[PDB]
Amino acid sequence: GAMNSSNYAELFNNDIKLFVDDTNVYRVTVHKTFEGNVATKAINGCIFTLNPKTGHLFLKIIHTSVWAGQKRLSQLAKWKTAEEVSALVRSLPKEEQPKQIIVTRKAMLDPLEVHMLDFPNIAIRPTELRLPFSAAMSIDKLSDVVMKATEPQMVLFNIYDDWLDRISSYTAFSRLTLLLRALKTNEESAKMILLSDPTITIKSYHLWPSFTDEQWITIESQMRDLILTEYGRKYNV
Amino acid sequence: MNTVPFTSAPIEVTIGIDQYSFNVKENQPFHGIKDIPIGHVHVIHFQHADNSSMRYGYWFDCRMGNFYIQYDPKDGLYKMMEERDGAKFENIVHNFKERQMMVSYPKIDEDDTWYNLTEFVQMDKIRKIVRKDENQFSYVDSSMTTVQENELSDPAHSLNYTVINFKSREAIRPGHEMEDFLDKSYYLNTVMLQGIFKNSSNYFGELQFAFLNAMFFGNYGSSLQWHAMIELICSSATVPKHMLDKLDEILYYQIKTLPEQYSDILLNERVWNICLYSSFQKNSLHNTEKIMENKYPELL
Ligand SMILES: CCOC(=O)CCNCc1ccccc1
Ligand SMILES: CCOC(=O)CCNCc1ccccc1
Repeated sequence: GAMNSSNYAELFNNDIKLFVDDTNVYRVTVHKTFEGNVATKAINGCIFTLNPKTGHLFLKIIHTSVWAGQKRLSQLAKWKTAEEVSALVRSLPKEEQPKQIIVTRKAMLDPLEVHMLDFPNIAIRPTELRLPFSAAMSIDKLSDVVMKATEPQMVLFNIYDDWLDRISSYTAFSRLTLLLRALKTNEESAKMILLSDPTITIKSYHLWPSFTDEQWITIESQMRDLILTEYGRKYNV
Repeated sequence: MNTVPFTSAPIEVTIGIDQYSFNVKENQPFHGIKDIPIGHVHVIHFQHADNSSMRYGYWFDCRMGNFYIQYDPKDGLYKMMEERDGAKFENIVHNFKERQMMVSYPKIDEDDTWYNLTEFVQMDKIRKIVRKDENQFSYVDSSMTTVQENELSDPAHSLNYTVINFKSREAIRPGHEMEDFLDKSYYLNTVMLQGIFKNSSNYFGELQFAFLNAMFFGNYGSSLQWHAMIELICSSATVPKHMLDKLDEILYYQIKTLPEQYSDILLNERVWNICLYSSFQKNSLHNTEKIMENKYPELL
């Protein structure tokens, strides 16, 4: 059924699985019109489809042209997400296809379940975890490829860089979710933490800086402090 | 006007005939039901006094044969049988009528309730839902499961209603996933009406039969089928106008006849609130919406 804290190690077993987050598929800026009404302008979005064991991220860029002349865009975006995840599964060799797809928002269940009616052995599951994948667009290289796209495009990344050479998937996912939670709670301060020291750089082929094991411990502590700091600023604690 | 005689009544039982119910005491001199209107299917049903477990009964049409009831002390129930000897049958009925041992189908002349509940129900279609080809009448009980219930366990004792499943390959056309799920018109009009049922009369007949089995036997799978067949129409943006108007009449009489005290178990809140207030047909069921709001405002 649903994925929660009780069954958390299941994410790192040898059954292929993907998380799907649709929170950045349909993105808009709201503005006033000349007549003083309100209108939206869409900007490019993306589907965040992640294998939590390997770090492989299938970033499908959703170009604003897909919304042209369409109605009820927030509803359509869920079906377009399911359409594209469906298409991704069909493009993978059988031995690479997931056995489970976990959606981060329960509104994706029926659209995805409908799109995968002819794939009955792939479980479509919700989660009780509050995962910070919306903050993917705070990763500079991901935001850059989305905003520069002029047509639909799929871009492949490893969201863990080379971390799995030194740490387990469980620890890598924990680091990722901590980084993304910090970027979601206070993006300016998180980015300051990650780049404050000009001597630690981001390799051309990486998303995050090239921290040593000890530096990662310092960074992780600073991110926890940020999250707690913001939690106190928010609730006046 | 036709007659279903009873050999005897050896166990105390509540007997119902369509929407009417009466009690018979253990070994009471009771020999059946007369003045049954010709032209409709009927149902004769039973609930034993000492074990209300298992309501059961028989759908029949007196135009198809001479039928009677006899208690079987081995299987412990009142069974319907056919008498092939017409002169024996007529002589039995005449004797029981002369001795005034038969209750009379108490049909008020003004009252169209049974016609309105069975307008599209035909014995031939009942016999394909309930498969027992050697009899002209059909047995149903509280516990019988449907073909769909069994997919999710004796197949010979099953209710073969048409399977409706909104998240299936039958429901959804390749490349029309959003369209077909949010607007079920394809599934209603092409798959079900044109393809399976052939016409709306057969669809309404199965819907009406499902409701009556839900109401008279507490048959849960029949209640599921009735609501699924309602939801499939209400969730379609394109439905022939004559079908919507007829559905409103069908459901009005069903809601009118439903015992008020069974509403909690026989009516699905989600389906009814969706059908009346959110669906494409939310404004097409005026009579049904009015009776539902006046009779069952809590459910809504
Ligand atoms: C390459 C995509 O070709 C398809 O047909 C997509 C199938 N989508 C789920 C489905 C399959 C079959 C019926 C209904 C829904
Ligand atoms: C004053 C209360 O009256 C009742 O409860 C009526 C019960 N059924 C009437 C009936 C009798 C015989 C055959 C069919 C129906």
